[PDB]
Amino acid sequence: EYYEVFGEFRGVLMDKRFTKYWEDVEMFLARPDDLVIATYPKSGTTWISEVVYMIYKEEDAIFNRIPYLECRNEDLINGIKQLKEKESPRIVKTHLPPKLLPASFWEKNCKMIYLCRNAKDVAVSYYYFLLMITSYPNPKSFSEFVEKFMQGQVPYGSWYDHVKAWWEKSKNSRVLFMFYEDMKEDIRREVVKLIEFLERKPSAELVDRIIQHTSFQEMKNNPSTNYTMMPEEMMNQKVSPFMRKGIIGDWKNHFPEALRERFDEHYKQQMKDCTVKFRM
Amino acid sequence: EYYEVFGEFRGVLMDKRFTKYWEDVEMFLARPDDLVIATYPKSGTTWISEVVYMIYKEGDAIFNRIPYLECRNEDLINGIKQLKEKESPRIVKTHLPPKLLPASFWEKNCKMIYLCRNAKDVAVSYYYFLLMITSYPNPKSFSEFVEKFMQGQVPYGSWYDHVKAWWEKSKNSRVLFMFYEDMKEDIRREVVKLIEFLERKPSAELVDRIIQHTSFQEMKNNPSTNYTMMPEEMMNQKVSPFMRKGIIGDWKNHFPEALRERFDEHYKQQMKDCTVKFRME
Ligand SMILES: Nc1ncnc2c1ncn2[C@@H]1O[C@H](COP(=O)(O)O)[C@@H](OP(=O)(O)O)[C@H]1O
Ligand SMILES: Nc1ncnc2c1ncn2[C@@H]1O[C@H](COP(=O)(O)O)[C@@H](OP(=O)(O)O)[C@H]1O
Ligand SMILES: C[C@]12CC[C@@H]3c4ccc(O)cc4CC[C@H]3[C@@H]1CC[C@@H]2O
Ligand SMILES: C[C@]12CC[C@@H]3c4ccc(O)cc4CC[C@H]3[C@@H]1CC[C@@H]2O
Repeated sequence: EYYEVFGEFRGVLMDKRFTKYWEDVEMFLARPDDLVIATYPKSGTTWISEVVYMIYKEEDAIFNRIPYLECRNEDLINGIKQLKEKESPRIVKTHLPPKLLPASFWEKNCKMIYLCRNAKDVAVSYYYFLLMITSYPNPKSFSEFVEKFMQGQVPYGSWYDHVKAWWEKSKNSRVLFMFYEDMKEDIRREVVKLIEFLERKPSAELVDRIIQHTSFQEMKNNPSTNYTMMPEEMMNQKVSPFMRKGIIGDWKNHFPEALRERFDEHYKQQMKDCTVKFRM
Repeated sequence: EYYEVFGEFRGVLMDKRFTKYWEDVEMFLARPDDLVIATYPKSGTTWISEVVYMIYKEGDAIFNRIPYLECRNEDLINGIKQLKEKESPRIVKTHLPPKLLPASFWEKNCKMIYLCRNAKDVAVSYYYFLLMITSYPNPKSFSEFVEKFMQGQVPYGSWYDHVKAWWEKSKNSRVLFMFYEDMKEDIRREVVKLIEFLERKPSAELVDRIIQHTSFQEMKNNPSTNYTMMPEEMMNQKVSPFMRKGIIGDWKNHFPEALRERFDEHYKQQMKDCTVKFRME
């Protein structure tokens, strides 16, 4: 059952396998040069993760090169253990809201990159992800999933609270805030911005290489990034592939008119006092 | 389909996920002090693995403490990688027949322990294991599974060829040959023998600690050894538990009379000239 798999932890709905040993995450020891990549699920984490890795490097699965902090499935999968054995400088992936991130990261003043995507398109991507994950109950319908999304009753909680809290943290010059739609409409600009934030020289050669290797077509056929290195028993891509469409606007093919009006109205009430600038 | 999952490799039927990157196994680098624990599937590997580990520690999931050499599932599970990162002295688990084991192990003259169990009881245990593994097609019936077993058309091939080849290897004083039924009927004797082979003192305190910790009842309740640390999506124990019965003679509850006669007759022709001494039961 849905609520046998997921349960509220400190006001955030979470996969119980990731909170059973919460102590390991809360007491995590950060290093001054650690870099944190944070996102709400299905906002382009894999895309920006590969861009940053390439920058660091001017085959092994991406989930091995950049460990997923809080991911845990008893003794078979353990992100914390992977990080303890990782040589510096480490790149750390996470989907946690600011109130749940290990305090050591703030204490040590580590650099961080937060990426977001428009809410309607995130909901479409998340719906298919639940179908893909074998141990996650399939929603009875897209609409039923959207009602849960609006209530923040999906893994990692409310998208609204997630974006608002990370936007506030981005007041800090060491926390970079970025958008999926900006990477889609002006990739060269976003890559140069990332190279500069990480204190490196943006050369035409480096910038072109990254733009070339990180296209959706490129990443969909790279076994290291398309998640085919992860067993079908856990993630069945026969049901739905990880690199699905990679576009802006798929909400137009899933949201009936009545539902869209209610969602957009709800969005307004939620994001009233937030200054974040999403692309038109 | 059965043969979409399994394929013959150098005359041995194998899970294709374990042979896709065979080069990683063939070129494996052994160390002089490595210890190899080899068995045909479902013969008591987990039981003897825990006994040996306890000996090393003189009184974390078992698949992490003692890596399964050839086990591989793309980038999620990789026994070779685990071993490269393991501090010595390493304990290595494997289900491979002698002709498929990495040659480096023979070149370095490493010590090894081989364990076997009577064929009829192994077939019963193996049948339930296929039901347990989610990605393995469930046999249509026990009899159909037995026909495949007699033909060597099950993962890791012919049980007959496996036992005969390892028995020949045991001529070497550094390769110990043992039986599941001997551990069941005379555990203290078998434990003292293992402590001595690994060059340690079989004190009364030590022997007694091992015997109590490795009973079927204890291990069935120990999350480290009962394979509950492995996701149900891969191994569903709701279908059949890993620590199933742990007895001698369950074949009597599965083999119809007609089938048993044919199996035993076939066994005779396969093992006619083998001097191996199985226990009377
Ligand atoms: N190089 C790339 N360019 C564009 N979209 C990409 C991409 N790599 C991944 N994506 C998209 O990012 C989403 C997955 O996000 P995450 O990595 O956070 O889980 C998917 O969205 P869609 O389901 O809409 O296709 C996927 O197709
Ligand atoms: N401490 C113990 N004592 C007796 N049998 C044990 C045991 N631990 C495991 N077993 C048995 O060993 C078999 C599993 O073997 P392996 O470890 O090689 O996969 C199972 O046989 P059954 O299915 O007949 O019960 C299991 O119950
Ligand atoms: C860890 C699992 C595989 C990886 C899955 C994943 C992988 C990547 C990601 O960004 C989010 C998630 C959420 C659910 C995870 C799954 C829960 C059960 C499964 O074993
Ligand atoms: C590696 C798997 C889990 C562990 C299983 C195992 C575990 C222990 C063992 O002695 C043999 C086997 C054979 C099949 C394996 C399975 C094949 C698919 C699954 O992911």
